[PDB]
Amino acid sequence: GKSAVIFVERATPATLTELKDALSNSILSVRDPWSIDFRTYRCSIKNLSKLMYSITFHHHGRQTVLIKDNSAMVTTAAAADIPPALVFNGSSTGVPESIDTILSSKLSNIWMQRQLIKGDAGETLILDGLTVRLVNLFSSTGFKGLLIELQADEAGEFETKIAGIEGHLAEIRAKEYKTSSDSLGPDTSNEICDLAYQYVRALEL
Amino acid sequence: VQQLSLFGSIGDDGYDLLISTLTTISGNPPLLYNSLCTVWKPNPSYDVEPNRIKLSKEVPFSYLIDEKPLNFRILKSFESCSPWSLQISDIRSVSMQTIAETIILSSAGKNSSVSSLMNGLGYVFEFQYLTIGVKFFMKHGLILELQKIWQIEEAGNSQITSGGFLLKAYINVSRGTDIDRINYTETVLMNLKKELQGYIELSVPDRQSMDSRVAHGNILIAAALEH
Repeated sequence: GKSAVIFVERATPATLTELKDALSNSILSVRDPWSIDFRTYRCSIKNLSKLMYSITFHHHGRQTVLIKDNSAMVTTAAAADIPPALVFNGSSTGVPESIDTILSSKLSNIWMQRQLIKGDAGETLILDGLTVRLVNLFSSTGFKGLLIELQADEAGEFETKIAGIEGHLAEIRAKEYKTSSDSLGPDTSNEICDLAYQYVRALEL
Repeated sequence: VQQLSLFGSIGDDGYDLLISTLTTISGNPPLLYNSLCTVWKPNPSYDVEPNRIKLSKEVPFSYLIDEKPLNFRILKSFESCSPWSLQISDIRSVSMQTIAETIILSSAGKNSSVSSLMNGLGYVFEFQYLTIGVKFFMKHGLILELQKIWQIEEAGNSQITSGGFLLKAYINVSRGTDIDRINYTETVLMNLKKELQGYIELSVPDRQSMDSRVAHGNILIAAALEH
């Protein structure tokens, strides 16, 4: 376990800056803005979970993880992620698109997008043995809360890293928040899948 | 992407000849490749009114050859999921097809097999085939695939192309490209067609073939079954 997502509902757009300030003395480095998209899909089929979640991470390109019934599938349309072997042999045209574009245009008879919440202009703070990303979450009706994503280099130091952040949360008066460091399958091999799953759990999508 | 293509076949006897000729026309060597494809369709039990999904990847050759050295001649002697290309295609002297694609990199959780992931989306396994061939890179994005195809069925495998090879010549262009460019693209294919006349007949599969149950809406399989 090397990651966790904390969602702060009782907050204002400013809580993000207050948290970054409280953390600033420990900032080793600041990286590039990032964003994220949380899509919720409802299945049209007449019974036989009809909800599927789709998390698109924007970090020097996009990756989308689909989460349904405690399972995840990682997909991409980003050039740097395509296995070169797949292109050479013709399995791939080498010109992919998002699984969400696919879902909405080819499978809309089965899956309907019903919600899309976003986090734009997220920030990335590099601390010692800890990466912390912050982004304000927005919905159709506006600001929804603060999202904090933690990734530790060493799993053995993780509990210590999460408690430290939680401490900074108490000092800025962010009293109520939900933490998720859950793993998809207690086999824990896929980080991006557990991370996405953690966003789902933290946001109670 | 938009794919324009032509198909034709030859008996085993003309393989060396076609290989040599393609090497001369393209100026390049024949590059060995293979692909394993699984086709999926919406679960009929769910009744949804057909966009088939095709999953495709390369397999290491050592899984298809037994046991000196590996080359084009070899064709004469005939728990995360892995990465897969996922495609959905839909439909004129050439074949024109629109392809929607995304790449699957891995999975995780209780039901992470590619098969469970597809059932999760409302799809069921329909058909599976394997292609082994050589490809040539030509000018203007033109790509040639000379191959043999096998349907992998529960009760045994069968080479659909027994007795010969299927040739696929195609060019992929951006969706929404000018009518003039589409025309230009079709032109390059017709030029290859003429240039190869006498060697092999390049054409588009009929509709009876394109619709037969045995083809599963798949153009390549339809073309292989045609001749």
